[PDB]
Amino acid sequence: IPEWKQEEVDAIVEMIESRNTLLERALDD
Amino acid sequence: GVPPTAELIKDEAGFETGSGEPQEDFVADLSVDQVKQIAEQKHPDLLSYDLTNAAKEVVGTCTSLGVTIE
Amino acid sequence: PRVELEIPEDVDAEQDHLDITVEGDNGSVTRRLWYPDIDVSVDGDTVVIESDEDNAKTMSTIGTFQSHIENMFHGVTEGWEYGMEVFYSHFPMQVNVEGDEVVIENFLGEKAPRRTTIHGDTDVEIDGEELTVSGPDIEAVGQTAADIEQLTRINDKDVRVFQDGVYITRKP
RNA sequence: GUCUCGAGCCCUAGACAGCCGGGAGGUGAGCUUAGAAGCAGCUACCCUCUAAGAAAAGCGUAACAGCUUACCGGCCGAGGU
Ligand SMILES: [Mg+2]
Repeated sequence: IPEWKQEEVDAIVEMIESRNTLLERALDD
Repeated sequence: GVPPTAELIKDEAGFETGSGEPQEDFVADLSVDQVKQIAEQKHPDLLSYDLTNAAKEVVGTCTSLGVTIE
Repeated sequence: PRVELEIPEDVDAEQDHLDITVEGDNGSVTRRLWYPDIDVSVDGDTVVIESDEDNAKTMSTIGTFQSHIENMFHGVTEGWEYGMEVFYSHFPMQVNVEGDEVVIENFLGEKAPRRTTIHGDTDVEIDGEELTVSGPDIEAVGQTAADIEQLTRINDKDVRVFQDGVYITRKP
């Protein structure tokens, strides 16, 4: 689990509140 | 129709030609307010939204010439 | 290893012994797929290529058999086509189809016509300076196209200067 | 060529390869030079937008252009190195 892939999800989720797999990952939670 | 960066620096500095090695040989000097004017002009030439980031691009040519800041 | 190829609706495939025949709207192609302990069979609407052996040499032919079958599928439906362009610098070259062979006259100013027989049910059609080799069997079509280009192969002189000859332009 | 055994690293948060799409602005970096704009040489090699995109890795031109490179995204789907 590369750290950049984790930091990305957090960055995506941060924008949802205010790669396709990472977008979905962020959507899920 | 706004001219390139290199020119505007030589205008508000006093010197024309740069140097063989940048940063290692300081030619001219620019102040805080002097660099703020250059960023005011170039708006379409730069992609930045804020006026803050526009200045960073300009400095990206100055230090690579020999221009200290005060 | 076992590989299953679902045959297209346009296509129908029969098989007896070591020979596989594939038919479609564009025609039929029959091939002999023979290699130690590699069984190729037609299980309804799927062609199966299997073997109990899994060494490098067996796996190689299995991959080869698959492409041969997929190509037969493609050839009996969409067909195979190669495009060729006839180029000449000084002497006007005459390329024509006479029976089951293409004839090239006046190549480099030669009196004697160069020629090559066409393989299988391959069709060669010429539109001025353009030629199009086509048919169901990629083996026969690919060879005919290559044969035409090879027919104008020059060994004796510098090719960078003497470049006349029909060349394969489009490959499927 | 082929068979067998071991170690490291990568991978279904999609690896390796292929194909498709993107490969962007400051500005042709500065110097040098009549000019050299990724790619003659010397030196620097910095920051914007962004999912990426070198002060340019290999060709290319008189110089540009142009073609690919890294780098990012997609299709695919299982091992790859
Ligand atoms: Mg000789």
